[PDB]
Amino acid sequence: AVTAFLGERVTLTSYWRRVSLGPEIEVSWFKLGPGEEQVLIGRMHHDVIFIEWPFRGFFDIHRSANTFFLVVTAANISHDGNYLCRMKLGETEVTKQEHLSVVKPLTLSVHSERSQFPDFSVLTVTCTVNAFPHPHVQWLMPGVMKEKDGSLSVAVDLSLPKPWHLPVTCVGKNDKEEAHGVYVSGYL
Amino acid sequence: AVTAFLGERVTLTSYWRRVSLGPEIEVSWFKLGPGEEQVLIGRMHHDVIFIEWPFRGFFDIHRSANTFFLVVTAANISHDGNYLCRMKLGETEVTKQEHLSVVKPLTLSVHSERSQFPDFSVLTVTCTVNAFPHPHVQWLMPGVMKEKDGSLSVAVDLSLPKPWHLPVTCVGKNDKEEAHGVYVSGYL
Amino acid sequence: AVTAFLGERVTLTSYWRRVSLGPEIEVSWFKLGPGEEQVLIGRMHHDVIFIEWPFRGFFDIHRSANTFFLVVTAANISHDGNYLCRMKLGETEVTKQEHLSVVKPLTLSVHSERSQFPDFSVLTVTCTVNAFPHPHVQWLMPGVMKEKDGSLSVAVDLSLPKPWHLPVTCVGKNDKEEAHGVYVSGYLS
Amino acid sequence: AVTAFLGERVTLTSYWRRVSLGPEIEVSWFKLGPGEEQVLIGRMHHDVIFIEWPFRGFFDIHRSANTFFLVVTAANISHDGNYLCRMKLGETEVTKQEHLSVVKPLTLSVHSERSQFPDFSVLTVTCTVNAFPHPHVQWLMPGVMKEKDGSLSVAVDLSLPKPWHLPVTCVGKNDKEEAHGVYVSGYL
Amino acid sequence: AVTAFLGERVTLTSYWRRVSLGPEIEVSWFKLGPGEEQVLIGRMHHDVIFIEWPFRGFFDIHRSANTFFLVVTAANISHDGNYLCRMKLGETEVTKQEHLSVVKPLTLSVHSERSQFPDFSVLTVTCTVNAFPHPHVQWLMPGVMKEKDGSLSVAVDLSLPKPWHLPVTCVGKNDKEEAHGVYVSGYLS
Amino acid sequence: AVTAFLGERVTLTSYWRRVSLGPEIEVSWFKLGPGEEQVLIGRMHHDVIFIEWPFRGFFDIHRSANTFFLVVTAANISHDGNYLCRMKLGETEVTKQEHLSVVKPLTLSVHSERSQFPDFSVLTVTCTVNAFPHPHVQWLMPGVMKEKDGSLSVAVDLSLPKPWHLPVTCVGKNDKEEAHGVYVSGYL
Amino acid sequence: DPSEYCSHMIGSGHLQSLQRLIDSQMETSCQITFEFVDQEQLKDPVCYLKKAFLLVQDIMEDTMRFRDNTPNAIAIVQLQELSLRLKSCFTKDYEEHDKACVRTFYETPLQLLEKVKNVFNETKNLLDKDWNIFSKNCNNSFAECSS
Amino acid sequence: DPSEYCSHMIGSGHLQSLQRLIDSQMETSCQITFEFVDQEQLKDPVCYLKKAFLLVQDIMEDTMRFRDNTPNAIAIVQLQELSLRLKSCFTKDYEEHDKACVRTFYETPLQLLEKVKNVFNETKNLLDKDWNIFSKNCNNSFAECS
Amino acid sequence: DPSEYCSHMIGSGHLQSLQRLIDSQMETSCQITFEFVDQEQLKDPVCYLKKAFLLVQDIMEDTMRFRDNTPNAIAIVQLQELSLRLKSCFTKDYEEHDKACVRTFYETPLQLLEKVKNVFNETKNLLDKDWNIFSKNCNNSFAEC
Amino acid sequence: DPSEYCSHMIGSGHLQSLQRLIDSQMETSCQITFEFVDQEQLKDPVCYLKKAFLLVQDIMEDTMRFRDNTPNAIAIVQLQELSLRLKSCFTKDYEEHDKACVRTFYETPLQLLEKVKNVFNETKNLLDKDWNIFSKNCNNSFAEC
Amino acid sequence: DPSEYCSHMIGSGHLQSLQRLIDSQMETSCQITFEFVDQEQLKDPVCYLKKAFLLVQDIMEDTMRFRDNTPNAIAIVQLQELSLRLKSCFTKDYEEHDKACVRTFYETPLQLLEKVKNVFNETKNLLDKDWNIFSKNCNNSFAECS
Amino acid sequence: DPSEYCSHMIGSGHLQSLQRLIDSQMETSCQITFEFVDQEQLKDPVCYLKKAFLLVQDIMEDTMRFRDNTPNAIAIVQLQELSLRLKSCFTKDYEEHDKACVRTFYETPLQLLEKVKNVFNETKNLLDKDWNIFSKNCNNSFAECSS
Ligand SMILES: *[C@@H]1O[C@H](CO)[C@@H](O[C@@H]2O[C@H](CO)[C@@H](O[C@@H]3O[C@H](CO)[C@@H](O)[C@H](O)[C@@H]3O)[C@H](O)[C@H]2NC(C)=O)[C@H](O)[C@H]1NC(C)=O
Repeated sequence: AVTAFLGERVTLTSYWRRVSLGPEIEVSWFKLGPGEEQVLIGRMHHDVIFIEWPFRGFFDIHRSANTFFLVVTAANISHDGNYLCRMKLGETEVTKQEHLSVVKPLTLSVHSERSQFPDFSVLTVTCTVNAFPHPHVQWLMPGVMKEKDGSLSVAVDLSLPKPWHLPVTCVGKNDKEEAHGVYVSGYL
Repeated sequence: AVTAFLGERVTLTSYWRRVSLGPEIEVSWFKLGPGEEQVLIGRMHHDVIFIEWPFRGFFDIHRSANTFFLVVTAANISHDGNYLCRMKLGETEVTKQEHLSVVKPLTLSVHSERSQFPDFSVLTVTCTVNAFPHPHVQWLMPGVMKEKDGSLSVAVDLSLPKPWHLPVTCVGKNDKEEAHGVYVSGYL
Repeated sequence: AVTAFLGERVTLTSYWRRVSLGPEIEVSWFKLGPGEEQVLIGRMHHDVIFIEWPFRGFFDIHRSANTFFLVVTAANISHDGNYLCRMKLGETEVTKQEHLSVVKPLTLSVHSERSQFPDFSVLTVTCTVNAFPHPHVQWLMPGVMKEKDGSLSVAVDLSLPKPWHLPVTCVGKNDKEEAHGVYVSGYLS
Repeated sequence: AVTAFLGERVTLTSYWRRVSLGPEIEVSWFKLGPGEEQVLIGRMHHDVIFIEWPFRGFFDIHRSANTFFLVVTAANISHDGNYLCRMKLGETEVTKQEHLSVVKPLTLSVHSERSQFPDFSVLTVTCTVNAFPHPHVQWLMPGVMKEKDGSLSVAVDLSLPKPWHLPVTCVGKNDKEEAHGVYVSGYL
Repeated sequence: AVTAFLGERVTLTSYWRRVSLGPEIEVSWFKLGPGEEQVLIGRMHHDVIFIEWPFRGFFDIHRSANTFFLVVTAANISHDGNYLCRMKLGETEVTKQEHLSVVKPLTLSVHSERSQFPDFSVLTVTCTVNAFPHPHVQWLMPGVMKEKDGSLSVAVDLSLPKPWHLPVTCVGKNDKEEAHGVYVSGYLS
Repeated sequence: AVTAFLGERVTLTSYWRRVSLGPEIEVSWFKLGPGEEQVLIGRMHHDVIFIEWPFRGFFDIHRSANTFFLVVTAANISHDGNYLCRMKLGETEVTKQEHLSVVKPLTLSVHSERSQFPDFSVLTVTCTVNAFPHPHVQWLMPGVMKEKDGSLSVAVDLSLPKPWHLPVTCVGKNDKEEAHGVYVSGYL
Repeated sequence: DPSEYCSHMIGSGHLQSLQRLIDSQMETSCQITFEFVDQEQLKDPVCYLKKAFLLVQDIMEDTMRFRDNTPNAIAIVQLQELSLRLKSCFTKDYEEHDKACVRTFYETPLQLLEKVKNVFNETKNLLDKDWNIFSKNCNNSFAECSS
Repeated sequence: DPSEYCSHMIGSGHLQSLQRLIDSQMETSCQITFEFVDQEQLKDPVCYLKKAFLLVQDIMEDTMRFRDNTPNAIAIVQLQELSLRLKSCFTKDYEEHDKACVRTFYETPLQLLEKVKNVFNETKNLLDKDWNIFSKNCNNSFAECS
Repeated sequence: DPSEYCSHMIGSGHLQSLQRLIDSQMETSCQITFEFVDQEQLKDPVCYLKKAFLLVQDIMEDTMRFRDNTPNAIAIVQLQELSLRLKSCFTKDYEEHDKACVRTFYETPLQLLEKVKNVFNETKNLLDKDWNIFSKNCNNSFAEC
Repeated sequence: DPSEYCSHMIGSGHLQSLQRLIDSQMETSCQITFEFVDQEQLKDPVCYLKKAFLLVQDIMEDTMRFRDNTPNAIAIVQLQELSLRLKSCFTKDYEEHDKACVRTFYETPLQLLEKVKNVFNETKNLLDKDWNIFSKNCNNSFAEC
Repeated sequence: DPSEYCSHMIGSGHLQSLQRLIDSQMETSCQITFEFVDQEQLKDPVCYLKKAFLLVQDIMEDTMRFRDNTPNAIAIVQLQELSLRLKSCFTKDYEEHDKACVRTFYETPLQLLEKVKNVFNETKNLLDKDWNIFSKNCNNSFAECS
Repeated sequence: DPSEYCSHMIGSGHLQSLQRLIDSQMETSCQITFEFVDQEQLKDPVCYLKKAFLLVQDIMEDTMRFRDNTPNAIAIVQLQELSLRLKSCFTKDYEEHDKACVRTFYETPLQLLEKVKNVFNETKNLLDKDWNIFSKNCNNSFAECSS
């Protein structure tokens, strides 16, 4: 891991190896970005914690014993990626890297539409999958929109001439996540 | 019938019984509403057609021989209901009533969400059906939102404790319209 | 020659020459654009009609007998111009062209204003015509603005020194359309 | 008098009878509301001039010898009405009342529109007059709207059946102000 | 007694008395409202934390040992007041109360203005204090406004006839917090 | 001179040398832009006064005997600078140039803020001065921003470590205008 | 109330005249609407024709118009006269079934004419075999509509 | 190339056949579009007919269709043959005037038939007076269209 | 209640003294406002003169001010006496017309003096001709204003 | 280039004529603007007087206007001659100071006359005492303005 | 109800046992919250100890827990018994002052132990000088808290 | 390079002292993090203990701190001394497996102490049976991590 779902409180940890030390360690957490830049999230030293203004309310930091915690209060898609904790005791610095996976559970949709030209005999049925990180749709046989929340949507069309071979099944996946949509009958 | 789907061009017809007459007939079409009011859509006489300003672009009228046509250019949900055609030849009036069914094909959605308190062991899976006129959802066992476009949305929740009994199936219906949503596996 | 006024329903027709035919003809109506370009309004075949989305509600199509109607539901200035109707039976295609004239009846206004410097003695009367296609104004002696609805406005000023030679006549024109404006007396003696 | 047209600079005057005096008079101007109600515009005493904030830039005051001026920088419709100048020397007061007439010159418009039902044979000609104080319209034969600027608009319709007896004349009036609109021929 | 300044991170604690216990305690933090009402901020049990949506990002909860921390991530004036922490082990419940003081450092301003009628001889100097909780202003001699951020502003005027008795001292206060404003000289001689 | 404070009524004067004359002089006022550039404010000849639309309500003109007045109804920062009055009698012209100084009285503000990292021991005191033309700040020891109204704001910070040596004084200045802000004690 | 002369009303003259109408019409792609009994709802051969024939008579005046004194106008006048004489050949059914089994068609005048001719042709054949055929109680068939 | 014979081609038998087409049509409010000579543009009686006649053959084939060996079909066959014979009687005018003076009508089949009956009828009558009448030069009248 | 006194009530010395005022004033473009009789409203010379006379009394007090015992002050004091001597040579007209035919003027001191001089100059002329001229009923003239 | 002439260049008749102007003006609240010597800038009585004198020449032409041949016009013509006779009794100071110590005034005609009279009245007094008084170098006085 | 005996209850054996609790704790940066007497509020040495002592029994039970029959557990058992014996030596002050002068500390277990060791140690020493010392009336000192 | 004295280094004295540490700690709900080899990845009994024991030694100084000259400090000094003497008892494996099979634990000091005692107890038992046990080539086991 560590894996978090969208909206979840989640925690990254780091520690100092000398168990008797704790407040003495200068701790700083960074979000790593494209492709080597490190962006300071916040600092802690002697139980004084300052979170940089851009991350304020999104991240917090606290200590337990020799153990240091990065709390991301509500995981959003931007939080998916690597993190670096820098621990410093006077001249000595030790570094810890940590990856966070943010996941948006998939939504699968199905709806149909009959044709209007040249006649009403063709049914095209549409299956849509929105997820993060890897939405994937397909029709079982007899265009990547990027959303405001950072998630991805994909859609496939299937066209049935008369007479319609119903039921038809769509398969939606994230990674190991799987759902099916089945169109059983039209309205008439 | 007559049945139209949302967005479809559809046609209501009326006629004069004396086949040799056509332009001479004063024709007027009304949308009938709650519960006896008649609202004038437009008039035609001698091949002059005037559509009332509120219905302009939504409805049109034309004649063929002794036959009179109400065209609704793009069926929307408000158009579902009864219509009356009033045909007048001097002193004689004959009346024809006609019902239009507007239908919005159903959309079925499934997505899941794990619990966050007191732990992450409960999966609640949600199935949503939007349709017109009669959306209906349910979970196969081992709150009506009215939308901007006049359609209706309904949703059901199913909560699975560990270990999750997957796959689970949702059944969505309009009237004779049917679709299934199947949640096969979570992400992990 | 077919002319419609702004806001009117208006009809354009084409036809299949063989009178016994009708629903068999594949019909498509085009609006001709300024590069002789064809933009598809809608299609008809066997009394199934489909109107392209940018035109939906603005145009409709129907048939009766061998005749094919393009209905414009409320004529607006953009609709002025040519249309093309393509009719196909099997391998054989014939095309008909139709021009539609959209006209907005002229508005003629008169108002005046006296000078404020070096004194109040000069009267400036203003005559304005709005219309489409061709507004024209003119004062009888002893720049064109584009409106949001597509129509055109023109204005002329007439400056009169004291004593004011009144009445004064203003003539406004669209084409054959004509109105006059007369400024007869000012407010003070 | 006095009369100003909308947008014009105009002055109201008052004076002290003893020609020997001027700066020593306390001068205050009032705009008289409806009614028995006086609203302070500005004061002048010993060549100090103060204009109340709500009138600032719309009115000013100055003195020349025994003469006091209320200047309106750009007359608008609200300024039309009575004014009071109170002049106070020691214990003795004299008041002058002045009336100011604000006039907006009239705009006359003519346009026509033909019928759309039951046919196109009826020509309606519309004549509009905007003015202040007294717009008046009429068609020569064989209510009031208040604008944002305080002026009044009035309109009359004349319907002509076939054959249209053109030309037709409407007379527009303010008081003595007069303009005509004449509809001479349709477009065909 | 815990005090935070506007914009600061601040921590409130409660604890389980039996030091060997920790994750077993069900902990819920409440903000106390003006009717002695409890609004749930969030809950914790076995190091699973859930923060109610209206408080998400504004408050967080964590444990260490027998100690339970309520973190306010950026103190704002609404956060001033009492909090309640309910701790349960089986059938046994104990509650702790904690007051948080939120303070906004005072801003003191001085400006002046001379009269325009009957003449220019009267100087009005104005002293303003913004602060929370208790702004207070006062001129030393020879209405409270509510701001959008929750803070309070107060202002006093001092009118000085010619010749102006300058310098003049203005004293502003929050509680123990104190600033002075002095108007020393006007712009003209 | 002359000097007006922001918001005040102020007049610039010019005159015709031959005391025998007044209304016969063509008087025009100009606001002198930067530079060698004159912008017409208004004209006066034979007691007809016309103010150019862009200056209407901000400036007026009147005459008393051989004396001509340019009145500014409510001085703002833009009005600060040079003015030219051209006086023309027949073929002969005399020009007077006048300078107008517009001053906004200063506003001095003091506030403090303590550090949040690495501890709370450092007190930063901020002193702000708003004024026109010449705001000036400084802390007494042991850039410029343009506002919408044309005035200038300047700010200085002083950081005090423990123990804070209070009180501390900042001096704010306009020209001869002077105010102090003194931070006497923290809240604790 | 039907008797033997019911076998001897509709002659080949009437039929030839019906063919004349058909043969004389200009071919157009043009359509009118008219009522007619639909064969999909009324499948029983006798009752379909009984109902159909009566409907054709009271639809004739509105749907089959020619200028007066024209050969086809005269043909129509004779069909109508013939209708009155056939009166007692059809016994009445329940008046609740008056509007039953009827439907509108949006078709060509030639197509209207084909339908009318066939109702005539077939009604004549039935009557030629049995002058009493249309004394059949058709209520059960009419109630089966709209199936 | 016209001659005396032209006076003897349109018989009253042809015209009775046209009247039978008319009398036999069922009355509907049905309308069809067809192209014909604009009587508002060609006012001149001779020139009108010269023009109408150059349209009448195609008009017939496309607009006046009957089932084969039917009396009305036979009448059209005989009106077609007549039109070949009458060819000789009309001298050709400029080709530049082939599409001039023409107009579409949205009218009843009975109204189409009446237009056609009138061409034949007036063509017969004119030709009864002067076998050479349709040798008129109609280039100017055509040019006045529109 | 007029008499033959009125024939030579206004002497040439009264006129010289008026012209002295005019001659002695500084030419400036100064303007003052004062009430006087409106010549557009009141065209009849006789009635104009009668009206003007009921006004020059107050006019002089409020508009023509000189320091005590000065040559010009004296000339005003005498013109006040002259006007008091002239109250019998004009007969009264309806009091309803006390404000009629009157109008303010925004004019030069010298222009005011020209006005006041012409009242006396034109009065004397008519009074030289007919002494009883100002027994004219002016009710109708005043009423036309 | 002064002399003992200067002792009695300005007679009492010159002064009476000034006071005549003042006595003969109408009291109004009229104000005119004129350039004169600034008494706040130029406090020294001798130099004030010298400065004022280089100005009364132009002042009189532009500000004190009467019709030709009038008593008061005559008195101005003589005061112009008197000033032309006085050009020798004042010696020139640096031309750089031609605009120094000068200021406009927005004042009454009578106030202007009071100013002009006092130049002559105060000049005569000092000139009665010492005839050579205006050979004073005022370069420094003017320079202080 | 105090007596000479009070001078003889806290033996140096007790204090060595407290030192063994201290010396035997592993060093971590671990912190715990406990409630104790506020030395900033109770400055008076006698009154401080009177108060500390009314807390020390519950403090022990909740904060100083060891596995049974372990040397440190036995030491706590003997410190508990000592506290019953010492009851006699403290006279009770107003009940209104039971929750006064108290404070929570967020400190190391070693720091908790040191606070406790100090109470016993100073209580021993005071009592060695004057068996009656803790019969002092501490109602005023308590009232000065906060 | 291991010899017979490897059976006679870890005595009951060392173990009793380990129990002392455990027995003397105050019970708290308090947690520290430390590295340790996880039994889920290293299941082979010998290799788990071989790796575990070596890890306990080089983690001792950072995780097991007491004041100098205290009985537990002295106990730790003796364990460390003992570690040096055990040097030749464990033959080295591939240096690529240094970080292998290791994991962090966020646990109680008492729980750390339990783990260390058991590694000690079990390492002693193995050595008592076979002074040569830890000459085992543990590379295959270490490579199986992280399974
Ligand atoms: C200070 O005073 C000056 C005038 O001396 C103000 O400038 C004037 O502001 C008015 C708006 O109140 C401008 O008029 C506007 O012009 C626009 C655009 O051309 C027009 O759309 C509006 O209807 C309006 O009439 C005017 O042009 C401008 N005059 C000049 C000479 O620039 C100025 O706003 C004052 N500054 C402040 C901060 O108050």
